[PDB]
Amino acid sequence: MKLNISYPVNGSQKTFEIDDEHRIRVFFDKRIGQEVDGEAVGDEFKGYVFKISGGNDKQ
Amino acid sequence: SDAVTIRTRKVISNPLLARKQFVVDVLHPNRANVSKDELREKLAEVYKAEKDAVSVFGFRTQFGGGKSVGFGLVYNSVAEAKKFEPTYRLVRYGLAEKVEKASRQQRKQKKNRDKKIFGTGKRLAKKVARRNAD
Amino acid sequence: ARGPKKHLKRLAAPHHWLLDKLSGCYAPRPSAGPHKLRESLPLIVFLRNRLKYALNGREVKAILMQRHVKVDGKVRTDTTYPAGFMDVITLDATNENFRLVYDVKGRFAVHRITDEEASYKLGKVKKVQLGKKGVPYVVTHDGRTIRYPDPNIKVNDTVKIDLASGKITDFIKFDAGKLVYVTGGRNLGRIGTIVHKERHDGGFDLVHIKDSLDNTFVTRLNNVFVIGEQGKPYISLPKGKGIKLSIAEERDRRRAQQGL
RNA sequence: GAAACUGCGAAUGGCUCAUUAAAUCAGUUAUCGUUUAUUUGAUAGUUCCUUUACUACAUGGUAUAACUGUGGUAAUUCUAGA
RNA sequence: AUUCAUAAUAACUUUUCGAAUCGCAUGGCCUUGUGCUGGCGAUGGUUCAUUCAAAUUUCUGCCCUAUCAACUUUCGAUGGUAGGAUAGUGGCCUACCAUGGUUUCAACGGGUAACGGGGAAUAAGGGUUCGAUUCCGGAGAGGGAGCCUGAGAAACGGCUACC
Repeated sequence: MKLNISYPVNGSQKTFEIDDEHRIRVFFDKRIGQEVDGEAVGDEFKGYVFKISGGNDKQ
Repeated sequence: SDAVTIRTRKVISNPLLARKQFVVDVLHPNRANVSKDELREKLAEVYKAEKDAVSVFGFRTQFGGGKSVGFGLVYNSVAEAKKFEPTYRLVRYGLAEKVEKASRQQRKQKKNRDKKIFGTGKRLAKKVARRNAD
Repeated sequence: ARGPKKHLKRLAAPHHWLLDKLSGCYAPRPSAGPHKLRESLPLIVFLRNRLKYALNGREVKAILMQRHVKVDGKVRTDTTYPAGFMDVITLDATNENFRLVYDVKGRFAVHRITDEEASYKLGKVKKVQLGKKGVPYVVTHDGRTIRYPDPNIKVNDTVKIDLASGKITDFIKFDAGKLVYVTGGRNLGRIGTIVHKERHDGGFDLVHIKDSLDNTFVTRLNNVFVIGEQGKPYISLPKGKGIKLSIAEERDRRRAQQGL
């Protein structure tokens, strides 16, 4: 699953591939603008506050 | 032997285009016709011009030969003649060279391909590069 | 047709332009302006077909956009600007002035004039009304609006415009016994004097006009323009002085010139 | 001087004659029954956030293309986020 | 010929407009300021007028057919009043009311291998036949309908839906 992630106070952006769909469910059933918790998102995302901003489906 | 004997008729001075315009009738018995370059150099000494401010075109030969009727322009200077002459006539006289250009269909197809691109196209060039790379 | 038309086909242009049939499909369509398009002469038609100063449209445009030509004191770089009846066009180079008036055959003749009379023009009063703030104004035939007119000025009167400052100089009343000029119909180009005007309530007042050679005709009020008094006009007239010589009369004179 | 915003144009032109028989159209009228970009000529000294905001007129601020960079889809003059 | 143009009084208003725009040359003056005053453009803008138009509109004039004689009107047909809608008049639409309107001087219906006209062919005269087609007017953009933008489109080298 691709993750186009941006840090905008310094204008940086990068893509992740976060597999193991049994833990991606923090994003599931969540709309644009809602807040997820990065603790379950990954081990390196300790204390990050990710806001949903968009995305592209298959096709 | 030749007896080109150029005659000039219907001369108006037109300083609006800063030129003189006239019909030119050539009597060339025992000859096919007279070249436009020869007309230009003849009218050059007729009007004390520089031979590049003189332009001629038209020049229909009458039936049976011996006489031809055409059009002539004598401008006041070379650059001023350059500003008002058509590009094809300037190329005809060598004062200008024809520009390099593809055919009209080629230009139209290029423009239609240009319509299908928004922006410069460098963004999409690198995006399609990184996609078709795998 | 979903909006206004922008092209004028050849054979649908007014016949007095004398455009030749075979040179193309289109005539210069006059733009919107001071005169109705049926009663206008495009500057391109005047400068190319009348004066032969230009050979084609591109040279017409090159003349116009360099401001060598000015109409009513203004440049008008537009190729098809609708010049019209009695308008004075100044071409400062060559020091030439023209008044655009029809010859007696119903087509605009090239009328050479001096500078002093190139300085002014005449306007036929088309309307008299009270504007905003109760200010009267007159409307001329060329769409000019002149505020504060003389109260004696009425409809179908004539005014003289200074043409450098569009201000009223003097007027002429529409009355019996005064030289007029027919500006439409088959009497276009005729010059004569009012005999009498017939009323005909409900439309199209008629006027009876007598020529210099005592030739009498009648015409609609809409097409009658006052230019001055008998034998003293405010406009120089072109060759012929609006007489309408008959066919055999033109024949014997034209042989007098050429065929002897 | 590419790209893009703004403005204008894209309702012209060209093609065709399917429909259509008081319809279209023609000549002749009317608008004292209306809309009218454009051209042209005129035309606007009167404005205290649309009053305790006399807290700039020597001149207000916000928000976006193009662009930079990270991307999706086989594919469209598709476009997402920063 | 106007309850016209105007002009006045009283108020009203998701308060419209009444220049925060640009190029070139940049002079003249007094008050030792980078002060005052400066041209010619350009674009824009409210009403009026003009112009290019559009919309509606008066009268008169269309081929064949009765093996089409009655048609229209409950579902607007004809007219009235009021309102709504429109740029505006108007059954354009709505409510109420009246029973009207067309027709053997051919209504209505049917057919057209009918777009209309300027015109074309032939023709002593009178006529007959043709006119999809170089100009003018109309209509359409596979068939219908709807609509955004815009001064102007029910647009199709615009969009939306159905077939």
